Amino acid sequence: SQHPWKAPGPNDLRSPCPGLNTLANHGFLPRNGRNITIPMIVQAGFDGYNVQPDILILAAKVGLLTSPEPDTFTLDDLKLHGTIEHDASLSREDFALGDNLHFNEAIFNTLANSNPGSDVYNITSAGQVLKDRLADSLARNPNVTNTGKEFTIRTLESAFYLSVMGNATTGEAPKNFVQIFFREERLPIEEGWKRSTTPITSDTLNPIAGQISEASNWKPNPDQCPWIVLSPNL
Amino acid sequence: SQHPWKAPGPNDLRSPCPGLNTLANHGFLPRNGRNITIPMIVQAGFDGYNVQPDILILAAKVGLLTSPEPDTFTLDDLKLHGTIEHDASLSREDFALGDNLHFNEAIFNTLANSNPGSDVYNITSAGQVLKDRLADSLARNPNVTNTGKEFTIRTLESAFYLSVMGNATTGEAPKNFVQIFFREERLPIEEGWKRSTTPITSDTLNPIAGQISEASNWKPNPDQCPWIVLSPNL
Ligand code: HEM
Ligand code: HEM
Ligand SMILES: *[C@@H]1O[C@H](CO)[C@@H](O[C@@H]2O[C@H](CO)[C@@H](O)[C@H](O)[C@H]2NC(C)=O)[C@H](O)[C@H]1NC(C)=O
Ligand SMILES: *[C@@H]1O[C@H](CO)[C@@H](O[C@@H]2O[C@H](CO)[C@@H](O)[C@H](O)[C@H]2NC(C)=O)[C@H](O)[C@H]1NC(C)=O
Ligand SMILES: *[C@@H]1O[C@H](CO)[C@@H](O)[C@H](O)[C@H]1NC(C)=O
Ligand SMILES: *[C@@H]1O[C@H](CO)[C@@H](O)[C@H](O)[C@H]1NC(C)=O
Ligand SMILES: [Mg+2]
Ligand SMILES: [Mg+2]
Repeated sequence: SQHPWKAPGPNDLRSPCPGLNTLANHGFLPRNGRNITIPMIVQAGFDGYNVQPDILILAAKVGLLTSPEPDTFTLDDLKLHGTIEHDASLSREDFALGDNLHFNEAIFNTLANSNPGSDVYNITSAGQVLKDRLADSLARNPNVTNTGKEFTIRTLESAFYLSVMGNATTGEAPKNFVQIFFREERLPIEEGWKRSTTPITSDTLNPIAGQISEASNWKPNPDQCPWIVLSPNL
Repeated sequence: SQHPWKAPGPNDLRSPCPGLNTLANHGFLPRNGRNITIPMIVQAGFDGYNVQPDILILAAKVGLLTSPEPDTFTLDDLKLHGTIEHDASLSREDFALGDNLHFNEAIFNTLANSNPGSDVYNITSAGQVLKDRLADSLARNPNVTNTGKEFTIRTLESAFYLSVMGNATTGEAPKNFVQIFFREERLPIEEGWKRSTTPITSDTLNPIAGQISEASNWKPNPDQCPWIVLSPNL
């Protein structure tokens, strides 16, 4: 109740990440999306979601590469293509095709309509979505980057939405909570969402991501070396 | 005079980097080599050497990957092979062959004896040293990693010793200052070394590194993708 949802205003920077954006929209991260340090990310992920430090620390260290500042980033910086941001997102367009930053319903339609006839999204549907989103990028984006780096991140992001909106042990999440999370970047509190009472860790997320990977029918582009883009000055 | 040299004691952690180690040995960085943040690196490089932030910030952000902590590293963490630490060092052995952390005179002999008959090391001699050190690694290390990432770093490190011990405009450095720097990880103050009165920046270092690269007779291993090792837990 000390962390109400408020829509970002024009000064309030946001990322391509529903996880961080929802934390900002509740004031777990700064509402203005600016001046974010690694400890702020670690604290916010714990307080909002019961996500534990190891995975947040690595992501946040990589995220600092997107920023010219010594030890902060803004949420907008994290759009930098090829650092973390990648093609075949669940809810954003590819950088070469359109807007890699903002929620897009037409892209999200695939995830929205997944697991038809169930009340949850689960590992199986999440892998089908990864398969279909990458096939779309390969069909329409001549510049798609699809290495083990991007695929690993995509499996972890799908494990994240299942775990933070759902059950972090089983990887099942109520569809309506996932929809609100992406579309509104809001914690669905009035709708009955509760913060996980089990810690969400690398040991809970990695097995879910691995099972999603096995359900994705994936292969890498064989000619592309994985890379983390190291600065936005290129 | 408020930054005297003191040898590290057993609790005082050090890196594979003469630049950072010399800063610690003078107390510009903590003498114990522990609890180092990005702003500490930026401040220490400015105060000791007149090195400016951009290049320090990127290096320090990458250095955080070597540490399990949220926003610090120790100097010892920076030994992690394949993050920054690389084969064909000027003064350390390759990880697969021996000690990748401590100064080794037998390795340093090549740099020491370079530019025979001159009172300086310069771009030409620095490129000859890169050539000979990589040839040694290729001859003796079956596991050598030699991509554009490592070669770029090696050219910048050589530009660094020339610039901080010498003239940051020309890339010429008095031999005796460079020798003390590596062998003692000390600023050669009694010997006449003065901090650069011109700022050392990416715009001064990059042209030196580029000329060193052109004098190195380099080629990459064609089968190796450049990579930054992302954690020491692997
Ligand atoms: C706190 C827990 C987090 C959760 C639950 C979370 C969740 C997600 C999800 C589900 C996506 C995929 C969005 C899509 O494909 O449309 C995503 C993307 C992203 N996240 Fe996170 N995230 C979290 C933390 C972080 C952190 C710590 C960073 C970096 C500091 C980060 C940076 C990103 C970026 C840059 C993307 C865009 C990747 C892309 O789709 O192209 N996230 N996140
Ligand atoms: C402050 C200015 C700096 C100078 C003058 C400097 C100088 C050097 C030099 C000359 C080497 C090569 C040593 C050798 O090959 O034997 C080196 C290596 C290294 N430096 Fe720096 N450095 C500086 C800053 C940094 C920073 C900011 C980091 C990271 C936080 C860093 C991390 C390293 C590492 C890990 C190595 C080992 C690479 C290797 O030889 O395998 N240095 N440095
Ligand atoms: C994800 O949810 C789907 C839908 O409920 C599961 O697929 C069903 O599995 C049951 C039991 O095997 C079958 O009787 C149904 O016919 C399946 N339905 C459809 C529509 O495919 C799927 O098993 C779930 N995945 C996981 C990992 O729990
Ligand atoms: C680095 O120093 C060497 C040694 O002084 C320079 O090579 C000399 O260059 C002069 C002028 O061209 C010649 O007369 C000498 O015979 C060269 N000496 C040797 C021993 O090679 C070299 O030019 C310098 N490099 C740079 C970039 O300044
Ligand atoms: C999550 O699923 C696990 C495994 O089935 C179950 O034991 C636990 O009760 C579930 N969590 C909640 C809050 O229902
Ligand atoms: C460094 O070299 C430049 C270019 O020759 C010269 O102008 C400058 O005086 C030198 N610096 C010092 C401190 O001698
Ligand atoms: Mg994307
Ligand atoms: Mg080395």
